[PDB]
This record gives sequence, C-alpha cells and structure tokens, in this order.
Amino acid sequence: EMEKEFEQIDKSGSWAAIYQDIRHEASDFPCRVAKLPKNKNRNRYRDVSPFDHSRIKLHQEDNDYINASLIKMEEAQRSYILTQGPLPNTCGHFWEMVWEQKSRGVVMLNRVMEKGSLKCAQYWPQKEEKEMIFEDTNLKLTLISEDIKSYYTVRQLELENLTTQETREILHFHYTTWADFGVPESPASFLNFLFKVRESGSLSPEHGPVVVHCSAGIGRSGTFCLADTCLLLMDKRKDPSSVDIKKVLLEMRKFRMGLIQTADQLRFSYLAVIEGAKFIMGDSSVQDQWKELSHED
Ligand code: VO4
Repeated sequence: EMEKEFEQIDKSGSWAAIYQDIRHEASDFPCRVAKLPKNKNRNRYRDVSPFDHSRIKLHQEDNDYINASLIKMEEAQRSYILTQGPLPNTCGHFWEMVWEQKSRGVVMLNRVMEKGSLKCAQYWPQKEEKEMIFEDTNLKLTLISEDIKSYYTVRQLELENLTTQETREILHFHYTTWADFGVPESPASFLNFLFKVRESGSLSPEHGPVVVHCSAGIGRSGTFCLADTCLLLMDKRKDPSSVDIKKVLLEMRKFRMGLIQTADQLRFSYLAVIEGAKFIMGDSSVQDQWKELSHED
C-alpha cells in the first residue's frame, strides 16, 4: 500500500535505492530506427530514443521517423504519446503526428528556454495574426486564444490539414514553472494542472492519445503520466490499495526508456497520487482546495 510504503521509504531515507532498483529492472528494447544515420538530426538527445516496437510512425513515404513513443496502458485503458520537444526541423513532423494520431491535447511541461539553453523549438504561434504553415507536412496552425495563469497557460489552437482543408481544435496545456530534473511546487499545483487537462476532455478515449512532452520527454513527462495512470487505475476499482506505483512505472518503461529521471520525481509521484486519491474516493471539495493552494491568479 503506497502510503504505508511511502513512509517506510522516507523513514530509511532510501528513495535513491528504490529509484535505482527501478532503473536496474527497467526494460531494454532496441531503438534501431532512431539510431539510423539519416535520423541523427531528428533526435534532440543522443541517449533518449524511442524503442522500435512502440515508436510512432509518421504516415509519409519518405522517412516515417519521429522521436515519440506510444505508452499504451492496457489495464488502465489509457494511452499517451511521449515525445521530445520538437526541433526546428521536426515541427512539421510533430504536428503531422498530432493530426494522424487524432490527438486533442498537447501537454508541454517545459519552457522553450531553460537554464540559458533552447530546450524546445517555438512550435506553436505566439500571436493570433501570425499563423504558422509547415510546408513539408502541409499543415497550418493558428492561435485562437490563450488563458494565462501564474504557473500554467492554456491555449486553443486550430490545426488545419491543407490537403483536405479539414480543421481541428487542439488544446495546449503549458506548465511553465516545472524545472528540468525538478518537481512541481506542490502536489496541489500539479494536481490542479492535471485535473484541468482531464477537464478539457483531451484524455478521453474517443480522442487519440494526448501528446506529452518536455525537452527529452521522459522525466517530467514520465511523472505526469505515472500520476495520471495511477489515479485512473484506482478510480476504475475505487480501491486505492490495489495500485502498485513502482509496477505501473515499470510497465510504462516497457514503452519508453527513462521515464522519471530523479528519485525525488518518483517520491513526488507518490505524493501526488496519495493526495489525488482523496478526490477519487469521494472528497470532491479537495479539487477547489488544490486550486486555492496553487495560487493560479
Ligand atoms: O525534458 V525531461 O529531463 O523532464 O525528459
């Protein structure tokens, strides 16, 4: 049981050892396509690649490679696409993937510039009047509106397939204060943001998988997905004790390497899930408590 275990681990100060054990037991699968010489400029990081078996394939005849993985959580019945922050040459691929996979939301957990370096291309328009056209993939992207809060921004984008002129609404959920290799300010702040993604409909099974990224797409993205999946699992059963956080993370790591980069992110994942359990088990008022504690104004 997560809460009991949580305090056992805190008591011993053994989060590094627990986290290390998950690293040691995690799956190892080939990333042959990612390592092909022609894909070198499609990878942001040399050591972060999608497994071949779970990689997202673009629907183009030329080169179908993107650094993106489908995390298909069978028992929870939820899927996510975890991907790196697009590069200047992969922004067209990124939006092509959003289109072909029928995603409704994009969750971005990083800033474009972090610690003085460019962690992510400016892949969406910052101004209504300056829309973006990705000529390589024949897509057009327009900012429709923006709702700026203290630590996150929600954007309403319109994505158009120029070949067919069909248009779709994409919701962009942008957490702007979550540092690389860091943890959110509080369980409340993280959960307030997670429930706004859930309260967008973007995670619904009638849509394609939500796209989740930060810079590499494994650490903050892993944390976000682990908490969400764990809450969903106990929601389906209405049974918080049936959820094994470490086994869920190991299951997720069969689909993308390196999910959760630090032991404190794992520890934070426990915190977020334990706190979110109060909502799942019937205390609806906690949701407004999180919003207050998050100080989004
Ligand atoms: O850009 V990350 O170090 O949260 O995978």
